[PDB]
Amino acid sequence: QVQLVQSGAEAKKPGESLKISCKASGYSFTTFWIGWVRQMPGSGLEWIGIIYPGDSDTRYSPSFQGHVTISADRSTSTAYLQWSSLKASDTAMYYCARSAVFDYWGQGTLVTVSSASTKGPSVFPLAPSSGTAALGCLVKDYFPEPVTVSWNSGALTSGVHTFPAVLQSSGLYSLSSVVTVPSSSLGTQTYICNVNHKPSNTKVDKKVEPK
Amino acid sequence: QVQLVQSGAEAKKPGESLKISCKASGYSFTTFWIGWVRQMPGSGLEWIGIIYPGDSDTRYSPSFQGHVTISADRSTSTAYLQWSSLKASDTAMYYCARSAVFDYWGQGTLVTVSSASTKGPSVFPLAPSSLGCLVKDYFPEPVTVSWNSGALTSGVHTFPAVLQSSGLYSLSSVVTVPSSSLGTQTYICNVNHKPSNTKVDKKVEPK
Amino acid sequence: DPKIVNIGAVLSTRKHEQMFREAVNQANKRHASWKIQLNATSVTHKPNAIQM
Amino acid sequence: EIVMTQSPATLSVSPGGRATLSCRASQSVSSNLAWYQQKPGQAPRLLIYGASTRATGIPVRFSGSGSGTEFTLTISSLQSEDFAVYYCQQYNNWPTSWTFGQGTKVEIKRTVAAPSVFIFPPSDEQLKSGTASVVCLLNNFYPREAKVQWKVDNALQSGNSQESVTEQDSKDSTYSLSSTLTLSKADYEKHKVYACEVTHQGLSSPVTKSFNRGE
Amino acid sequence: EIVMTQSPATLSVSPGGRATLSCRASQSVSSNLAWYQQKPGQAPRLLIYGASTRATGIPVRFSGSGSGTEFTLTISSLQSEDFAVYYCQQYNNWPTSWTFGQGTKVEIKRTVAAPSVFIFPPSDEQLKSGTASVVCLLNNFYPREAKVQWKVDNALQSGNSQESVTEQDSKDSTYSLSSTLTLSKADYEKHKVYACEVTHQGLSSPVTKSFNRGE
Repeated sequence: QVQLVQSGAEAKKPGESLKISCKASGYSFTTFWIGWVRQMPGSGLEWIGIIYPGDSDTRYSPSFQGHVTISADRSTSTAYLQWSSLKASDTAMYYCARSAVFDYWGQGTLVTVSSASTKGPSVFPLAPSSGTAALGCLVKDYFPEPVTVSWNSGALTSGVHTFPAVLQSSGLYSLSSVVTVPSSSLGTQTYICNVNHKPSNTKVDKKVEPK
Repeated sequence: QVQLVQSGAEAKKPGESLKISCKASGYSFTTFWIGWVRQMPGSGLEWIGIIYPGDSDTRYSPSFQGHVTISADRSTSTAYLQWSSLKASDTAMYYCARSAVFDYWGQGTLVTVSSASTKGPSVFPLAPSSLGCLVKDYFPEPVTVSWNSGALTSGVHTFPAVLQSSGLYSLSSVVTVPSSSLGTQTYICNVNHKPSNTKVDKKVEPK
Repeated sequence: DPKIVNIGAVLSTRKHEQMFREAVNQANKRHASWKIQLNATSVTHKPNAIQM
Repeated sequence: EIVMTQSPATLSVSPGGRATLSCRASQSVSSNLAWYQQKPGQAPRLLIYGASTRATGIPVRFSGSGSGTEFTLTISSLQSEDFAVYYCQQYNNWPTSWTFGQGTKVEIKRTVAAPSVFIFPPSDEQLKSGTASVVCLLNNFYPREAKVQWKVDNALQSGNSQESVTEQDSKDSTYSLSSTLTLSKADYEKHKVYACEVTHQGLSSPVTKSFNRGE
Repeated sequence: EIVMTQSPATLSVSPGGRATLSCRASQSVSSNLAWYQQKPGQAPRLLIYGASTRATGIPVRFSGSGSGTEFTLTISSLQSEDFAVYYCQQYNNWPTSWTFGQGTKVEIKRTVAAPSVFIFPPSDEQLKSGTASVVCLLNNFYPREAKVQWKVDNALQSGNSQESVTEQDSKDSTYSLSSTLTLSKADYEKHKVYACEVTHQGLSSPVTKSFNRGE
């Protein structure tokens, strides 16, 4: 009965300073050795830091000292992570775990550090008319990752698909979500795809209709 | 390498007696407990007999004790099965085992005893309005089907045949087609029944 | 499937060899036949020791 | 002389779950048993003999256990190719007994769907013989439990309609149903309105398709 | 400052087999090990600590062993909703060391299957914007090795299409690739014949779903 919800996604140009949260619940906060780990795309996991939130005792990795300063606060148990500045080559995802044998991990909150600028997602519906039921919503060029989709506000989970996006030609990314369903139900149930790009805070709903 | 090819299917009028041949290969025929198993339509299984084909030492089942004529030739490895009489209401299918754990099985041999006789199937069309065909009185079973000589493959639904009270087998072949090709495509149904050697092509068109 | 084993050895005379073969065939019919087969061989006696 | 009880009567799993069947033993039948698989229109095979050993050439999913008291096999991670009828059979005093059972049956699971209803009248060729046949077709529905009713001039009829159900297709796991109404020309000419009314778990209301003679 | 060695890399077991994943230290760590599982698009979980004990709410299929070096984890009866990337880690001088490993990656083995093909043209909003794209997608096949080729105006053109392959699904272990073709409004309007070519072992012939530009 422990949840370690993290904060939302973040993307910013080199130079500024960051701040992310790992607010806990469900247990006596000042008794467990909270820490942090980092995962860059497709290499594995590594350790960065650890802190006992009863004496603010801290320790750091062989080579991470001074780049990032861990903190704590016994008012809502939120264990922050202070970033000094810049660190352009730091695009990765950061997890906060609990008990030194790490047990109860949280969500993911990817931090993007690039030179371009965020652009709102561009959605596109698909019109099915073949006799075999299959349809979806397409997310055109946008930046940056990540983004989430869900059909009918998460009222349909079977058969859903969601491909990994890729950068085609202009530093933007494109998505494609497809799903199938009984054929006879095409003209009797209203379909909506929900798109929420956290960086740009864009949220559109492209309703689809039979061709 | 073991094959247990049985004999071809056959059906007979009530009263007569029949013979069934289960040929074997790939192993020393006179070393293994060959048997037989029965299967009624849409039911379970029952054991008939068994015969060690070295000294014809058989042991019939109590269900049909002293009613069947199991035997086994030693030369050609063709352990037979012969009927005496009373084979009227016993339409089923029969298999031959191999070794008292049934490691290898044969194929399909169906026995149907009925009063009626062979009769060429009759085909009629069925077109939609606002498609397919129905075949009735195909005897003896089975009857094949090929829509437009097997032109279209998807959307076909050849339901299993059923026997009516009049001793006639019935089947129906239907397919779903776009409504924009009804007047632009030819709808044909071809049925070839070896039981009467009847090959009929019926063209179905909308009203 | 059966696994073959080959017990069987020297007897006195050919009639005895055939009797041995029929005996092993009798011993196969009882119990297992789908796991083990145990076909048997034979060979008769000879006067010279080293030849034997 | 021993009755094998096979339970459950009909299971159902999703493509990737597991399974657990039962062959109830009316006696302590030593430690000898077997388990047979059979698909429609084919010769069964052998899976497990002695209740614990695997026959050669059988994939590793199938396994079983039992010690002379309701032995059990567990097909783990049922793929698409599986799900046909099963059978249990014992052999204790052989050759004397050879008692089989009844066996369960496994069918794939899928989300609910609605049928498509079609009606076919006589094609005037069968009617020339003095017999009329009316076809009601239910296409691509799930699950199998559904009811079909014939109304002759808005009157219920019994004992003159036949029904046929196909086998679960390997692709979309549905069923197709046919219902035929056969009658003589004397009954056909005395009525004009015919209706086929279907009621089904996946349908909001009992939906009817009707037609009239000579139209 | 303790390096970690984990081998093999891409173990592949049939969906009833087992596994013998190994993780060997560089020194003599008595008992300070932990194993982790990470499914795609998720955050890992704990299943073993102490190299022998099990965590809370973890099935019995998992178990580990070893000391000093050559740590072993043995998955018994690999079910279907496995196929996650694994990791091993050690904690001797704590808190100072926290050195992870690289870990293997299981991959279930299935039976060959045949894919369907669907296509989608522009939606007249992208066409209004002047940017056109047509997409062809498959569904539930195996293995991933397949070749998809386009055909624009009965001609094979490249340099304007992109393809994507998901990870093996967690219910039946089937990839489903998608491919997209992007071109300007005039470039799309220059032709009226569009099709996707699919070549694989599952299907007998390279089925094609052509689209005729007729709006």
